[PDB]
Formats: sequence, structure tokens, C-alpha cells
Amino acid sequence: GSKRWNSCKQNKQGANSRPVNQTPPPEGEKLHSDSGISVDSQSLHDQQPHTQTASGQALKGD
Amino acid sequence: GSAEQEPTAEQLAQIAAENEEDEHSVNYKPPAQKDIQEIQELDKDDESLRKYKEALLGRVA
Repeated sequence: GSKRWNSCKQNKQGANSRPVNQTPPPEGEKLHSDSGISVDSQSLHDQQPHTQTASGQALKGD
Repeated sequence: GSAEQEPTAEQLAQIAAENEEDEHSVNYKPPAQKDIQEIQELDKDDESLRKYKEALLGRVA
């Protein structure tokens, strides 16, 4: 149902790959463990901070 | 915007799992589908557009 934002599935969630990062628990859980993950306590390294704005052709395209 | 064998859209196909394998999965299985958490939470008060590229740019990090 249309309760979420528009999300691309194409047909497969990891075609000869993986969905996100299927790996063993590093130090503990992620939920309710350390606040500010967005920007209030922005971590040194974990994501791709490659640009601040304009994701190519308004969603993805390069 | 591509049309060839094994296209870049086949990595970006992960976008449906990239968010839903937290908010509909940490309730059903332990924290193992995503060792990181910044990739999904980017959608909130940081960068609601970088997230859609990460599913191709760096699936794991």
C-alpha cells in the first residue's frame, strides 16, 4: 500500500550481491544505542557523504 | 536511464530492502542485515537524497 515513499524493487533485493550489509553483530544493536546518527552526532566514517545536495537527475542519474 | 545486459539498475534494485530491512526486520530478526545504520537514517534530518545513490555507490557503507 501507498503508505511509504516511492521505493524501487525492480525484481531482486541483491542480485548475486546483498540488500545492505549482511555481516555479524560488531559491538551491539544499532536501534536506541547512540542518538544523533543523522547529524546531531554525525560519525567520522560509516556512509558515503559524496555530496551535500542534488542527487544527479533528481533521484539517481550521472 | 540505461538499457543493456547486467545494468546499473540491478544494484539500485536493493532500494526496497535498503530501508524496510530495518523498520520491518529488527522486530523479526537480530541486527545482522545491516552492520551500519547511517545509510537508512540519512532520510531524516541530514540528506534525504544521498541515500538513493548509496544503494549503487557503496551498498555496505
